[PDB]
Amino acid sequence: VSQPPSTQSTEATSGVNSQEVPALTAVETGASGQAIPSDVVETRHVVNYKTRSESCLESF
Amino acid sequence: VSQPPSTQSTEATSGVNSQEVPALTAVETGASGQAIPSDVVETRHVVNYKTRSESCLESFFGRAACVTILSLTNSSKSGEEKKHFNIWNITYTDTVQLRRKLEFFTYSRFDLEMTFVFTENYPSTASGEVRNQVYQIMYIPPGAPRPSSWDDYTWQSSSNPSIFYMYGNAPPRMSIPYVGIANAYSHFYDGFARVPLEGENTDAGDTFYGLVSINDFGVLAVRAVNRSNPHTIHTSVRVYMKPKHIRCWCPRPPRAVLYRGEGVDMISSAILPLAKVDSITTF
Amino acid sequence: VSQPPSTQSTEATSGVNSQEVPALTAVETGASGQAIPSDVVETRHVVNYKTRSESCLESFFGRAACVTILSLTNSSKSGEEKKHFNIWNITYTDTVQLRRKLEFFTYSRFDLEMTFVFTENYPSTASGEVRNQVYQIMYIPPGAPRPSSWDDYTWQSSSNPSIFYMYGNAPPRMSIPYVGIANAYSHFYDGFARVPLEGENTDAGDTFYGLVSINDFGVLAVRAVNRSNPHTIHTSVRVYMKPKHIRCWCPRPPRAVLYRGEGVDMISSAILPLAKVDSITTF
Amino acid sequence: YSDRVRQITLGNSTITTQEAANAIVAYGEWPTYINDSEANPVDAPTEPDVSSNRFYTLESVSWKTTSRGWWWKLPDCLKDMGMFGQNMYYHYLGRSGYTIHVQCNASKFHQGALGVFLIPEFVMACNTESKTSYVSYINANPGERGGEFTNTYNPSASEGRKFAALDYLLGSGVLAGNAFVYPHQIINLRTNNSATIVVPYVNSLVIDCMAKHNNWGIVILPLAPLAFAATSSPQVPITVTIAPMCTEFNGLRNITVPVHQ
Amino acid sequence: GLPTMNTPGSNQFLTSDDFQSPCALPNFDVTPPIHIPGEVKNMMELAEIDTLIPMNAVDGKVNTMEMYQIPLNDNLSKAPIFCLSLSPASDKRLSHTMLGEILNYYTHWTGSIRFTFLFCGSMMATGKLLLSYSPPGAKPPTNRKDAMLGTHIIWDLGLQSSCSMVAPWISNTVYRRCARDDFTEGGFITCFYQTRIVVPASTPTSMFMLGFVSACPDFSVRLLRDTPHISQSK
Amino acid sequence: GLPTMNTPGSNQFLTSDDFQSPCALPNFDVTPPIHIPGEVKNMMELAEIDTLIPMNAVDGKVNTMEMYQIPLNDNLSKAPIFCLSLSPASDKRLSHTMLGEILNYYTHWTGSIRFTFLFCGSMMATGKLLLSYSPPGAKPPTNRKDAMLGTHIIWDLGLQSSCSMVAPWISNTVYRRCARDDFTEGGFITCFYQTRIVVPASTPTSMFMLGFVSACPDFSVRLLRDTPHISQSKLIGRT
Amino acid sequence: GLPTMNTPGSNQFLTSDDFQSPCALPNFDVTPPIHIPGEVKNMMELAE
Amino acid sequence: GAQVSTQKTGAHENQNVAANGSTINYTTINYYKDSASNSATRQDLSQDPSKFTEPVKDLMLKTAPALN
Amino acid sequence: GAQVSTQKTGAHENQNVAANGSTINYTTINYYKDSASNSATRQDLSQDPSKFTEPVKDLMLKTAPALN
Amino acid sequence: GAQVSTQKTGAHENQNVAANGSTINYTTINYYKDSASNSATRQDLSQDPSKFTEPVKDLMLKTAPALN
Ligand SMILES: CCCCCCCCCCCCCC(=O)O
Ligand SMILES: CCCCCCCCCCCCCC(=O)O
Repeated sequence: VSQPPSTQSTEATSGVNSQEVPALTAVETGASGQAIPSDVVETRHVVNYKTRSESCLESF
Repeated sequence: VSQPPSTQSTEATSGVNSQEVPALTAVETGASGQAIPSDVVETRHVVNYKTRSESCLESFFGRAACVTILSLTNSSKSGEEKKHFNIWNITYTDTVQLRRKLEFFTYSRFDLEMTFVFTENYPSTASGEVRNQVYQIMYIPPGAPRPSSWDDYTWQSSSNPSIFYMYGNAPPRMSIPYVGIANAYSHFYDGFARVPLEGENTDAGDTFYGLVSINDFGVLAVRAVNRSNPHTIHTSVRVYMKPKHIRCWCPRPPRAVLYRGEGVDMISSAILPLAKVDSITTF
Repeated sequence: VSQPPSTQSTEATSGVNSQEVPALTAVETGASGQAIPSDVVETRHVVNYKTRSESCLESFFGRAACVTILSLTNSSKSGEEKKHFNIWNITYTDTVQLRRKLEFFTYSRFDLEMTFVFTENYPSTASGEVRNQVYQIMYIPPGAPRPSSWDDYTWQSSSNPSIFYMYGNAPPRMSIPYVGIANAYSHFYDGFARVPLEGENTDAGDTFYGLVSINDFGVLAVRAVNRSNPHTIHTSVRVYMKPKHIRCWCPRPPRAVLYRGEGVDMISSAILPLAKVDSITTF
Repeated sequence: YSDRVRQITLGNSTITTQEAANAIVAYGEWPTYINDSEANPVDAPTEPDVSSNRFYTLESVSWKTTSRGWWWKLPDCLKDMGMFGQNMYYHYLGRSGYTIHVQCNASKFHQGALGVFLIPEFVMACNTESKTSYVSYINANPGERGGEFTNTYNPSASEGRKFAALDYLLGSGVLAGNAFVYPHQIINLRTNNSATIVVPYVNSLVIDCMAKHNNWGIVILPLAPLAFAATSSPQVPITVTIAPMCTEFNGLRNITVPVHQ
Repeated sequence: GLPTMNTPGSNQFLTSDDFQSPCALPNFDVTPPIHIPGEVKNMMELAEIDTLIPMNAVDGKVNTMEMYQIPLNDNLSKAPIFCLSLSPASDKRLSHTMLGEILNYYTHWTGSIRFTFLFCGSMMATGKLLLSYSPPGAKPPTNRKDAMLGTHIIWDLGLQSSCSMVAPWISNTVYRRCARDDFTEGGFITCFYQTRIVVPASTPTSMFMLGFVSACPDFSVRLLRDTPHISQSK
Repeated sequence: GLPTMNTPGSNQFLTSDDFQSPCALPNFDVTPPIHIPGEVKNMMELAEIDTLIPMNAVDGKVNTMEMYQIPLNDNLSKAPIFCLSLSPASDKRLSHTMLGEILNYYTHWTGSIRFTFLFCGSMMATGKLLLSYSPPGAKPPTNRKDAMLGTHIIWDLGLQSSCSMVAPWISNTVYRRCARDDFTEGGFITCFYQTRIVVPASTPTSMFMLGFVSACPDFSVRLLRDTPHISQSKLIGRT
Repeated sequence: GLPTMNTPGSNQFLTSDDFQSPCALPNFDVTPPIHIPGEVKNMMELAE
Repeated sequence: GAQVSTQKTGAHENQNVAANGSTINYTTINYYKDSASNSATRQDLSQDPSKFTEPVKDLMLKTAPALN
Repeated sequence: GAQVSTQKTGAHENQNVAANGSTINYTTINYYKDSASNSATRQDLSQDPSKFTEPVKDLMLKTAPALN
Repeated sequence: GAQVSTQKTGAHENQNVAANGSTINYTTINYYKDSASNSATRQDLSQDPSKFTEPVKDLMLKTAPALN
């Protein structure tokens, strides 16, 4: 008996003044963008207990 | 294995002439008086093995109440094809007894059991042989397409859950897990669905107030599944609900008067809930 | 292995010329004779493997008796609308065989199994096609609201337990836990519900003497749930009861004569329970 | 160190009462901030503690011998406050607990009593006989100026789109005598000059939009009639002062400006 | 196939049934719980809250706020201030208090009941009131002497305010029926002046007191029933 | 033999039933599996793929390829270039994207949504675009000053042609309805020029941007429902 | 789920039937017993 | 948690000792929450006939004269 | 994976002890994947009336003047 | 050969851990010879979005310039 895998949690963050910026990318590459809220704005720690069970193909 | 907790047992006591007497207190503060019989009179020891099982919220709300009565008609008349199809909003407000019990709490979380009971008759002045009827109960979550007719394409139920019942078998039943988008269902919503802004008239928001405009739990669509017969059949479907696995918060007084609609609106002809007594000194 | 204890075996004995004579006793003492065959006659040694099972109180009261016959009528005639439902006082006094067995004891404690049997016919001289009928059995405990009609709001049953039975399915059934107020049900009440106190009526108590005045177990409310049809359906409902897990106290003789009402009243026309014998010397 | 004397300091303001009933904490729970384990919004919250958690005095009302009662929507009455008020308009979401202090002084020769009740979700009936929940935003949310209770219900739609409330049924069909199930305290002019009730944020949600929903309302009723020996018309003020507690807000937008009149 | 035999009770619907049933929405993800203040686990937690008694139901005060106001006066009286039948479920004035409304969903009840009273008059006025409960089956306590024979306390008005009289659980039965049967009668509750309330100069002479009722924590209820208080159009 | 009782629900058919059933073909030999590239285990794996949104669904471009092209001028303008309602199933332009479509089979949803914008102008064209998201319960932004108060990112056009903004899950609720609703308001997404696009001589002065939409990793859906994007005529057998 | 077969004797009401049944009044607190003298366990004690 | 107990003997030469055979046992499983739902109780042949046939303050021996 | 728990006391089930042998127990097996499909949960008699009857910050005791 | 597993959480349930108590377990027994006759499979909840969202031969890190 164990907890099922959850969707992505949010790490708390702060403003970033580095030059390595994940919000700037290319799609020419065939890849999707990878940014999440913690990459763009200041975020809080959020514990995410939500589970993608309804969306499993067996459920669909 | 152990004995469940009982209500308070009275301990034997005796007369008291102390300076600390519970009978005299104050209720200016929000507390209730705390006195029990042993504080007022001499009492005997009483062993109390009685409990409060029936007043547990799980027991209080442990019955399946009727919620609504829907009606379908199986008819060959073209003017009645529309009657093979009946869509009801999901609600608990159609029947007053269940509503008052739920109205005791401001918020709640529960799973819901739904049971349906079917009954039928000929509404006509003449009857004759008709094949056994099958009924389909389909849930259409808000945002899902509604059928335009008893025999439309949405009844194929590719995603919408639905149940098929043959009249005469045991009344159909299913469990619905808690479905609120909130962490609890609200029984009250002291607010508006949207905020009318400066660039709006001053009557703005008049129809957006209350639980009524905020909640939408979809609809239940019920139809005859048989094709029409020469002898009309009227079907009455009773819908029952039983909250289970229930927790509640923030108690409220129950309503003393008759309800007008789904909100808390009062009836001007029925705001007099109490009986008269001939005098204050009449027992 | 809890081998059931048998009734006594008979010890073999010889005749004696002893001064100890168990056959000569007194009953003035308020006790039965104690003699058994081994005390009075020469006897054989008999091993006794027989037991008293059918006589255990649990077995004696182990069958479901018909208690009452209720009736319903489903008809389109307006004068019959009131006949769609039947309100029955909960009681066992409608049936004599059961009262007589229960009245062997002054007090009893038991759980109760209730079973119902439905039967139906057309009371008319002209039958026709009618849909399967469904019945609702609702328990309305003391002080709970009564329906004014077969289709009244009280049939919502949000707390009152109820059974929905489709005709032809297995006879409906349910258990009732002991619900007495006292620690046992009494079958007798030698008293009045209240003491008349200088009430200016020397006949006071005439309307509130006996067991009836102290018993209110609510009513059983039974209705057809179907709407009216062109062909009337008459339904008989039989209520059966089986006390279970039963203990009793303070035995008394059974009634020898016909009952007149719910109390112990006699009809003067039937106070002669014994047959005549031509002579005391007739075998 | 008498129980009747109480001092509460929040932010940069203080309330001192020489005579008060023991303060009440609704449901036994002190106001808190949202724990990470229950957070709904993802963005970093703002917690303007000193600026927000400052007692704000509301315009007082007069208690007359004919008064039936007064009421407020709680976060709404504070929308006219500088800080906190602006935060409700700048942030979509917010949470706030409150310290509610009600004062009404009188000499020993006065009688009467005010029950103060805090009603979670104080939903009220409309004054229209043909429509349900028919109340305009503006009439429903009067701001600092509170509403009043009446003796009789007279439905009718300029008066229709307004709340109306009987005092005896508390505006919703519930007898006032059971108002006591709600967190409450009583100001008895005889023994108690003031009441203090502290409430946690209460909702089905951890945080909500304060421009749309009022999670608490304040109900004050003259449970015992006001009276005085030689005027037959004593006029004693009632002052209500409230501070937010443990507040926080989420999201950020061009300031929202509601429909007003 | 495993041989089986359906017993009576098959294919029936009981509103009190407690059986398992298939989920209409398999694998549904239930919104996580949060802590919410004010959790209630048992209705008796609400029965124990002191709520106001609509003691005054005289013509002109029925269904008005004044129903909760019991008059007191400086003038001398030997009369009962008030009289109440102890029937929390069926009495006209008690059935609608919170204790009453919860209780009206039950068929039977036990335990003691607390009656709490508070004086809202001037600080300047003093006096003593007799709060009394007499068990049933005897002449109603229509005067002070009978009030003294029953269970009673004296409420001495001063700095403190509220005074609680407790009607102990005295019954022959284990439980009392909610319905007002003769054999259910709870007894009589009265209040009398023990001494005249004295009002000093330039102090109002008409005074009011409030009364409240609540369950003591030895209180319980039995079977659940539909409450007779609510109705609706068909 | 074994005493039993039939409970409510007996002999019913529920389309969401999960019960065992006898096999019509006992001992049938099922073809051994092979690995096939591209296995999907969850619908959310598709929800997270950037989809091109038909944002410019304006008359004359609706249902043409041009609906996917957001026009941009070098000429200075203070107007928004585009605006969307962040309501995945009710905004008609958004509701037909793969994200919208997966969501059209669900009643309720959660999580942040990413918006990615690709500039397809000349290499010689430069400038800056402002992308922003404002939460609900507010005046929709009408100009850049309002855009600046909401959550925003400034995208410097340059070697990297694409950037993104994330509309974070800012909601009072845990879930929002997919279904159009007044309470579960989406919020607003807009774009304004931060500065004019500067274009040199003999270089296109009118260029396009392509917007894409996808789920973030914290995204979830909850109640399967029929999707009102698909219809059919009445079905009658053996005609 | 579990394959079953109804045997003769099914769906019948025997007045001497001794099977379990659901309770209409669940979680009921039964008035506790007290000692009452004169308890009878078997009808034969009266026959004697 | 099944309860196993013996059966009442039937016709097939069941020695009355009821300890003869392992096939004269049966199994009961209670399924419902309220015990009121249980089948009838186990047989109890314990009896106290003296309560009714010879209650007495001064115990009498049957072989003694009843009155002395 | 069955669970066993005590039945509620009936007319002749025991003393209120609910400790009168194994015959007063019952067995439940969950047959569904979804917890919402389970029968009603175990009765919880935990209670804490003070949340509503004595929600006071200054924790005064009963045998005391309320006002000092 | 019964399988015992964990149920999906309901309203009056344990915390979001979903691994607290025995009351959340349920039992499944397969009755038929073919596995095709079994009830639906257990949720996998396993995913690999990179198959469709970033199936790139070359390695890119999130904060890395996509092109260099
Ligand atoms: C196939 C039939 C499925 C039936 C689905 C019923 C949905 C129940 C919604 C929740 C009940 C209303 C809650 C509330 O208003 O507070
Ligand atoms: C769903 C219908 C439930 C019917 C319950 C009826 C109440 C039966 C009470 C027990 C019988 C009275 C006691 C006695 O026989 O002396």
